[PDB]
Amino acid sequence: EYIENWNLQNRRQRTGFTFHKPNIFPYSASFTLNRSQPAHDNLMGTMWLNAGSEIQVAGFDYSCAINAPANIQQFEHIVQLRRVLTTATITLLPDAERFSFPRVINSADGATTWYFNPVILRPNNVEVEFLLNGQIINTYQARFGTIIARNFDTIRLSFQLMRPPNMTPAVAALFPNAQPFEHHATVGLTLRIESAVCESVLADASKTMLANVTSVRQEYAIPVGPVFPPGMNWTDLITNYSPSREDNLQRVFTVASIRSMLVK
Amino acid sequence: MDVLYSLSKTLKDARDKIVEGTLYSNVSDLIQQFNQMIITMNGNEFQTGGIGNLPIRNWNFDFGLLGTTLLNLDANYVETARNTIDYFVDFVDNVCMDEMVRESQRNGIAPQSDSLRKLSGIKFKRINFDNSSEYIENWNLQNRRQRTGFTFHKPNIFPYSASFTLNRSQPAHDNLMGTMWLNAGSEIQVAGFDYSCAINAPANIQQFEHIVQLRRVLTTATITLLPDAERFSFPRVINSADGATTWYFNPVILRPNNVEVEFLLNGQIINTYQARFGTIIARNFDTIRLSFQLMRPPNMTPAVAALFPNAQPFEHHATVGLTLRIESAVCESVLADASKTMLANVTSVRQEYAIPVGPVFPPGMNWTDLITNYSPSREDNLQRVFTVASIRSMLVK
Amino acid sequence: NGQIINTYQARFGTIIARNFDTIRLSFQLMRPPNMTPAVAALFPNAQPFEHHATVGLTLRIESAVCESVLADASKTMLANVTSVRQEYAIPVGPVFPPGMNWTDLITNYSPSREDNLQRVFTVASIRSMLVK
Amino acid sequence: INLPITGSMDTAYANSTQEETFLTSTLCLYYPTEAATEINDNSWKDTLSQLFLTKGWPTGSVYFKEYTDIASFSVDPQLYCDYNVVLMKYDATLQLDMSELADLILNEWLCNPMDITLYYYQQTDEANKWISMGSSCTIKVCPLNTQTLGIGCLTTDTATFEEVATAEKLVITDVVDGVNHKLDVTTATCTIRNCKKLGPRENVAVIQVGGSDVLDITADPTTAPQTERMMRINWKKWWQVFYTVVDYVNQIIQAMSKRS
Amino acid sequence: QNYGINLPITGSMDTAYANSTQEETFLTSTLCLYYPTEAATEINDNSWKDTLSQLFLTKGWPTGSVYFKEYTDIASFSVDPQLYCDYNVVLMKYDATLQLDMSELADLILNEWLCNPMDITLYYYQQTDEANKWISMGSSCTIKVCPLNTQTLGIGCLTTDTATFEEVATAEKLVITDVVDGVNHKLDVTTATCTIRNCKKLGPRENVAVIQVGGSDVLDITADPTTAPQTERMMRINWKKWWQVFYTVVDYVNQIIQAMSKRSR
Amino acid sequence: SVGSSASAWTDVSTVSSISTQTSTISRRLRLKEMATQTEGMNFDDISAAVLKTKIDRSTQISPNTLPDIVTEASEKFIPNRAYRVINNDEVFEAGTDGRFFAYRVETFDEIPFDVQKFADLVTDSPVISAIIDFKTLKNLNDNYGISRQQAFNLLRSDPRVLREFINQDNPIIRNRIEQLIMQCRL
Ligand SMILES: *[C@@H]1O[C@H](CO)[C@@H](O)[C@H](O)[C@H]1NC(C)=O
Ligand SMILES: *[C@@H]1O[C@H](CO)[C@@H](O)[C@H](O)[C@H]1NC(C)=O
Ligand SMILES: [Ca+2]
Ligand SMILES: [Ca+2]
Ligand SMILES: [Ca+2]
Ligand SMILES: [Ca+2]
Ligand SMILES: [Ca+2]
Ligand SMILES: [Ca+2]
Repeated sequence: EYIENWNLQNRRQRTGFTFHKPNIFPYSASFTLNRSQPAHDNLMGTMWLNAGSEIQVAGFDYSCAINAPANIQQFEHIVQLRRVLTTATITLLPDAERFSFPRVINSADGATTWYFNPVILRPNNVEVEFLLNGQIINTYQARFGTIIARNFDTIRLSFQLMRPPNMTPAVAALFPNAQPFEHHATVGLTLRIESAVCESVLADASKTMLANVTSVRQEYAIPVGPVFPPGMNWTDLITNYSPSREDNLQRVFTVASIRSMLVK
Repeated sequence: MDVLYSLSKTLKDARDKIVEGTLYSNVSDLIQQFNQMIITMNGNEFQTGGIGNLPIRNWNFDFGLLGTTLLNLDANYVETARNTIDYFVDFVDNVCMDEMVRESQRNGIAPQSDSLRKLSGIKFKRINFDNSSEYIENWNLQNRRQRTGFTFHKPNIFPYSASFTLNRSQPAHDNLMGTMWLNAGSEIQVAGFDYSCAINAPANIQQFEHIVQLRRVLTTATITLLPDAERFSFPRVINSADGATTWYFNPVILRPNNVEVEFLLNGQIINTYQARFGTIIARNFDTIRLSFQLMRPPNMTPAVAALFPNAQPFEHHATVGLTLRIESAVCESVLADASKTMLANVTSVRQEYAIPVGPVFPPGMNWTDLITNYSPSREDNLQRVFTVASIRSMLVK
Repeated sequence: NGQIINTYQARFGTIIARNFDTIRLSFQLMRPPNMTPAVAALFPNAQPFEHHATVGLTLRIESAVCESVLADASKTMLANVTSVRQEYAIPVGPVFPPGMNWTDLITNYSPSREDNLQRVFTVASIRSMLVK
Repeated sequence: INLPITGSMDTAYANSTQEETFLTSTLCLYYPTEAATEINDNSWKDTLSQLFLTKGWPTGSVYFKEYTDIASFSVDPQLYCDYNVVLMKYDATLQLDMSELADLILNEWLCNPMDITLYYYQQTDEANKWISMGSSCTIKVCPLNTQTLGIGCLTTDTATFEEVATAEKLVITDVVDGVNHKLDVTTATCTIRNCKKLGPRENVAVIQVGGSDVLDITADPTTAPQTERMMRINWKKWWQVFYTVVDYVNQIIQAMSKRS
Repeated sequence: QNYGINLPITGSMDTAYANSTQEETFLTSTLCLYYPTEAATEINDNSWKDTLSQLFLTKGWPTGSVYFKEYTDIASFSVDPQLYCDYNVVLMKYDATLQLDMSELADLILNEWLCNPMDITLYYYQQTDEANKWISMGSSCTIKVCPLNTQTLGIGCLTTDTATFEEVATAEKLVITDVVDGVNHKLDVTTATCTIRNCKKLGPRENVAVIQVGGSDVLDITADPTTAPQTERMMRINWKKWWQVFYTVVDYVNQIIQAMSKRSR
Repeated sequence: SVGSSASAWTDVSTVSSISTQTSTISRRLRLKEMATQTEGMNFDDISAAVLKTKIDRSTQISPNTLPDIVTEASEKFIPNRAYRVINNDEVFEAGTDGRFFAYRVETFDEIPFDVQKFADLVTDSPVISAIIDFKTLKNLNDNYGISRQQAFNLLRSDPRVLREFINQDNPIIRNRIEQLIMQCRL
């Protein structure tokens, strides 16, 4: 595959590398508060972990959308990939897990901390849009499970938190009309890119090319060069995936595959 | 179809083997096969398209063979072979795209995309080179009926079902007992919850059972069975059976005692595992029966005794979970996976060329509603389109 | 790519840039310490502030050399292409936006777009070599 | 409902049953005579009804039922409405009496009769209790041993018994569960019933007008709970209390659920 | 330095925790205790304020940062309070007969109110949500209200005969009135002695902290009867003297300032 | 600490995180100057020189106000400054303003910045002042292209080569120096 795509590139043609659980998302674990306070007691925002092949996002409102119009609060998460993907098989589920239990987080400036006691609800009016150059390509309304994306450099996950109009006593005793708000309503989404295809080269959970490269460099104590970052950390190497880095990465991955064909 | 796979495989091996400087001793057979392919194609006129946005293309073949005089290959040969291969490549690609978009209940195995009905004739039998791939092998085996099999990594055999079942309910939803489950792709995460923690039940035990009934039998499945299902172990606000009201769910996770997994095949037990967690095996199974027990801890500390009182308020609800992933498996029929792209190729071709919904496949080819009713017509059409998709992928990634 | 190539401090007129993907302009507004009556009447220490102080900069790329294809103020390839499309009422394709608005076409200059654009520009030059 | 209900989680939440359940239901307030006294008005019921008519409740759905005192209310309470609200004055002198009233109305009891002069009764579980109502109950008990003789009491001399109740209009008696008791009661004035405590009555809402939360519904001294339909207010007038009830009736009716 | 705009913020989770802003916020802030005259009476001293300040100096609070502001009675304090410091602590004596009064005081100071005025003689007012209450301060407020119907006639009251109105407050120094929301009321008020204002309750005030020195916690901040909550800045002590109470406040001031946070507004 | 030791310096007490760590670490390097842990022009030297020049050419300077001016100067001269460390032909710069450039000695060419190495070097290895900081250094190596010895001595911030350029009237050094003065205004 690697040498075939090398030859194709030299004789320019539509290449493709097939990947299983590709590591295209750099590790980013961060929040964003569209309604903040010093005491951090009535908040609205979105938290996200984007790592490897997985995106776990969660929009939290502490007031359960009581003062919002139509008893509804919007949430949108835009992801921009550094390389186009095609024929991607995606597993989309609700109720993100790592942002669905109690938590103590810092503020933006890191000075103080705030608490987050979640109560998981379901996304309503959910809409997943896989776009390409700002134009929309694939759209999915309230479809959960195994879905497809044929060409996309951008993802738009737009969901909503809808206050349950009819509530039992035990749940009505959690979302009051006043500020204390000891239970914070959340709406989550997990999205895993199981398979994918890419014009360019990446890393996976299936192949050892990057491991071979990094191991060689760590073993023989190679100094840092003008292209690759120190230790070849995939985060800093995908966040800036410039053509020179892409070329050198394709080259070293090809020769690493060559070396693995003989000495694994 | 076999001839289509042969075309694809020899064009692949020609883009690979026929390069500058190589040695005719290594490509004599490929070259004789190429020349025979040419000799058999030349004289025929094919048509492709006529459904959706597929452009109606006409293919006319009149090429010249590849000489056998040289010893080492030069650029004046590689170039002619490349100009002869690109045409066949886009031809095979357009044929596979015209074949992934047609359906039938009447003889779904029978070739559609009439260019392929033409390549299925007897004069095109000379093109067969080797039917080695797993899909084409299983195809030939199904035609010459024999025990087939595909090897899947993390197969998508479970349709998405995220649902509950309450065996004790009240309009206030304050003393409940039931089981919740998320069956998706290759995983089953089940959780039996009692609000009382089995204070009134006999012997301080509460039974839970979850039965799954697969639509296609599996074999030599490697499974990972863990406790404490993650996604039914945090506070939740769930709906009611009819969508009228909502109820709260504040779980506190206990461990399954007397856990028992049974893998069955047409009601006959096959594999039984008692209190074994981690990696397990299932040699043949069409049904799974998980059965566990919520067991009240008789000896309790104050910090926990203060959670499970003897009266109704019950602000903490005892839970017992189980996660079950199918890491690998072997199946006589064709499914979707996490490693292979054929389903995505099919769905992407259809989303691109705007194919109307046919009488067989659901709208948008949603795997959930496609595996929920896995009729033999759907299975045949799915095997056909997945086979030609693999074929297409062997050329154009 | 965040790496620095050229820097110019307090230079004006004609300047050069051998390779770059990013521009960073940094200037200052410095209150005049010595101030005549007229200017002091415009810059008081009070909030009304009827005259707002500005500091400007113009920067024009008169010439350049790019590994990829673009448009200019000299060559008519984009004009030939867009004129052909507008004349023969071509539907909107899966790649180029409607009307080939260069703003929406350069704002997202993905390699597929770059390839198709090089192709159409090349045939447009081939055509203008015969009929301008 | 002990049947195998099944559902899903992708189903959409439907529109609000409120503003239809209000039309197809009824509400009943239970206020003390001190309220009408301090008010000194006659059309205050029609006033409150015309007010509830804004919040949605129609005219013939709201009802008011006066009661002179907590004990005269605890004497055979008859709560038959699709939604019940009970405003309750706080009094340390009436702490146990109003906690018994709470444990009686808020919870659902299955009450069998009891014949004392012919049978000897016992408790089985921690939910079996003996509730006595009437003008003035004087209850004495003698626990018995294996051989139907008394422990620290004589089966004949009633003066040897243990006095658990002394002129209470309502009593709820819990004794040691697993022993046979012989009782002496004033059956002419007070009737006693062997009741089993079932799940809670989700139709009534108690509102402690005054002091801190003291109601210990549960007889076991470990829970000490405070449910959703047990409210507290601080008061200096009654018009403000009724206006608060009116303005926040929908929360009360979200905390209660539709007994039918 | 934008003002009056609410912008999305952003951060991360791999950012480390900074240092303890205590021992600097003390120096750069101010603290104000509000004690009742019974405390000073029982103490029977005149150097106790300087003593407490010299004690605080060992906790980090400098000399000219702490202030003690006396109030004779709960109701007198309730009459037009003005809490203007950077950290306020209030020591509230318990009294069953003052329960609603010292609940209204708490609901007034703990929370932050956006207040507009009221001209009874001209307009007929109504509440829109569960937060638009009517707070009346003064020496002796005697309030009466008549709700009106669609055609601006009275409901069980006569717009002319003031005596037919429904008295909800009798000679109180502070009243917080919530009435039925969605109807037009007409009021009678002793405006010569009491001023009433239509105030919408905003989010809480994190600058003040009430401390019930005596009995059980009774304060019902939320006017609605269902919730009846208890916040972090609503504390409780049991007392037999006052020196012990002030020593306790001093020794656990850092816990109090952790329970409190400077005002957003 | 960032890694590989915490002696005292690598204490991140608190844009990118590398920038923040480098600023937090470089605001301590102001104390390396008054430890004999320097090799070059030792920026506080320039601060003191400017102070002497001003208190000698001023008229309003009283013996009562020179105290607390010798402190305000030392504290508010060059608040945003930069330092560098050299290790086997690899130079790692850093500044309190959150900038960080890694490059080579002979052919000035940026390189990815290596935290967990810059820290272990700035701990022990001698640290040097950034009077000739990478931006101006590269502007100079391009426009006024410089020799190996002069480049090494500009790295070490040597007065000989510095004054040589300042007498040859090199505006890429004159402007940086005048910037330093106008930052030593007070
Ligand atoms: C629910 O309310 C929405 C908005 O008012 C309306 O469009 C819809 O028809 C309603 N549905 C029902 C079942 O009442
Ligand atoms: C960090 O906090 C500790 C604990 O209060 C303190 O001892 C230390 O001095 C602080 N760090 C600095 C740089 O002040
Ligand atoms: Ca009683
Ligand atoms: Ca009992
Ligand atoms: Ca006795
Ligand atoms: Ca009052
Ligand atoms: Ca109100
Ligand atoms: Ca009246």
